[PDB]
Amino acid sequence: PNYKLTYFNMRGRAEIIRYIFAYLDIQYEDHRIEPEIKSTLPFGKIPILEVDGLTLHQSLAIARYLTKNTDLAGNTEMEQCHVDAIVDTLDDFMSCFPWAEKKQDVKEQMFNELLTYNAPHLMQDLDTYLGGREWLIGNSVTWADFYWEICSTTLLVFKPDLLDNHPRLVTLRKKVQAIPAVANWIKRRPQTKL
Amino acid sequence: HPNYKLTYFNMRGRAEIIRYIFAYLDIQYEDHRIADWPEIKSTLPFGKIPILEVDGLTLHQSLAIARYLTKNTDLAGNTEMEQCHVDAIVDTLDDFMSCFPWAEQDVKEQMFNELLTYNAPHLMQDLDTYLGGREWLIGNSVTWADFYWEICSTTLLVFKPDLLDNHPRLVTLRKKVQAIPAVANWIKRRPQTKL
Ligand SMILES: O=C(NCCN1CCOCC1)c1ccc(-c2nccc3ccccc23)cc1
Ligand SMILES: O=C(NCCN1CCOCC1)c1ccc(-c2nccc3ccccc23)cc1
Ligand SMILES: N[C@@H](CCC(=O)N[C@@H](CS(=O)O)C(=O)NCC(=O)O)C(=O)O
Ligand SMILES: N[C@@H](CCC(=O)N[C@@H](CS(=O)O)C(=O)NCC(=O)O)C(=O)O
Ligand SMILES: [Mg+2]
Repeated sequence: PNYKLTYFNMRGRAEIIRYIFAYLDIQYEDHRIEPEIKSTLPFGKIPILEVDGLTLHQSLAIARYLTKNTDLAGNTEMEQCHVDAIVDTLDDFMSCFPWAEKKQDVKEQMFNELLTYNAPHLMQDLDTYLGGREWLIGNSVTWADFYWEICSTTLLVFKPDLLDNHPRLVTLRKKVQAIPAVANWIKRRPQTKL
Repeated sequence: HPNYKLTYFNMRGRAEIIRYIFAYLDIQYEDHRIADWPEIKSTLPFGKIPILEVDGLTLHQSLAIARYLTKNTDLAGNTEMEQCHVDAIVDTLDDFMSCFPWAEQDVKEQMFNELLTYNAPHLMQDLDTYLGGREWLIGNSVTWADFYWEICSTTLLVFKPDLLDNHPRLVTLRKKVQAIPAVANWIKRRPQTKL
C-alpha cells in the first residue's frame, strides 16, 4: 500500500511509526509540516497516516497496526499484552509533560517535577522489569524496545543523568540503536531537538 | 479458561472497560475492590491500578488488558484495519479522560471546568462526525470502542449533564450499548459509585 505519514518536523509521537517502517523496509512518504491543516484532520491531531486514501490516526494504534503479524509483535498473546502495557506506561509518562505550555515558569516547574521526582521511579521500575533479560518482552526485539529508546532519547535531552544508575537500560538503548535498519534511519533522519 | 483477579478501587474508573468485557464474554472473575493500597501498590511492577492477575501473573494497563481479553472475540474489530480504528478511538477517548487532574482543589476545579466547557464539546463533535450516521463506531457491529465510549461519556455526564444535548446520535449509541444484554445485566448489578 501507499503510505503517507504527516507530522511536524520532529521525532515526537511520529518517530515510533518511522522506526517501524525503517525496520520492515517499507517505503513511505515522511511528510513534515509546517493552523489550516488542523481543520482537515479527523480529531484535529497529528500524526496521521494515509493508507491508500484512508486516513488513520493515533500513533500507537498505527504502530500496532503496522507490526501485526510481524517479528516486532509479541510472539504470544500474553507477550502482546506486555508489549502494549510497556508502551502505554511510557506514553502515559511522556504525555504528562506540558509540551505546548506557553508560560515558561509553569512549564519549567512541571518539567522539573516530572524529571526529578517521577522519572527516577519509572526508570527504577523499567530496570527491575527488564532484569537481566535481552529485551523488554520475550526473547527478541519488539516495538516496545523501540519505544523505550525513542522516549528515553528525548528524556535524556532534559535530564542527561537519567540513566546513570541504570546501565542495563543504557545497554538496551544501544542494542536498539545497533539494529542495522534502525541505525541507518538514526543516521539519515532529520536532526531535531525533540 | 484462566483464573482472573481484577484489582482496582471501588469505582468504575479505568477498570470498568475490563468489567464490561468480562460481562459480555461471560467470563468469571474476582472483582477485587480495595487502607489496603500502600501494601498492594508496593507489590506491583509499575505501582498503578488496574491490574489483572491471570493465573497469578500480573498484567497491567487497562487498555493493554482490555485488548488482550478481546483478541479473537467479536469485540476486537473484524479486520486488522478495523482493529486499528478501534484502538484509535479508544486512545482518543483515553487521552481526553487522562487530561483531567483526578489526583490533583481550586487548580483541580479550574482544569475540570476548562476541559468540560472548552474542550469536551469539540471532542463530542468529532466523535459524532466519525460515527457518521452509522450504528456503531467501527464497522457493522459492536466493539469494545463502543463500550469505552459509553463508559467515558457516563463519567463526563456526571460533571456535564448537557454533554450530548447537541448530539442525539451519540445518545442513541450510548443507549444501544446499554441495551446489549450482558452489558444491561452488569449495569443493573454493579456497585453504584459516583465515578
Ligand atoms: O514539542 C512537542 N510538541 C509541540 C509541537 N510544536 C511544533 C512546533 O510548533 C509548536 C510546538 C513534543 C510532542 C511530543 C513529544 C513526545 N516525544 C516522544 C514521545 C512522546 C510520547 C507521548 C507524548 C509526547 C511524546 C515531545 C515533544
Ligand atoms: O477519581 C479518580 N481516581 C482517583 C480515585 N481515588 C483513589 C483514592 O480514593 C479516592 C480517589 C478517577 C480515575 C479515573 C477515572 C476515569 N474514568 C473513566 C475513564 C477514564 C479514562 C482515562 C482516565 C481516567 C478515567 C475517573 C475518576
Ligand atoms: N495520543 C495522540 C496524541 C497526538 C497529539 O496530541 N499530537 C499533538 C502534536 S504533538 O504534541 O505530537 C497535537 O495534535 N496537538 C494539537 C495541535 O497541535 O493542534 C497520538 O499519539 O497520536
Ligand atoms: N494508563 C493507566 C493509568 C493507571 C493509573 O494511573 N491509575 C491510578 C489510579 S486511578 O485509575 O484511580 C494509579 O494507580 N495511580 C497511582 C496511585 O494512586 O498511587 C491505565 O489505564 O491503567
Ligand atoms: Mg494512552
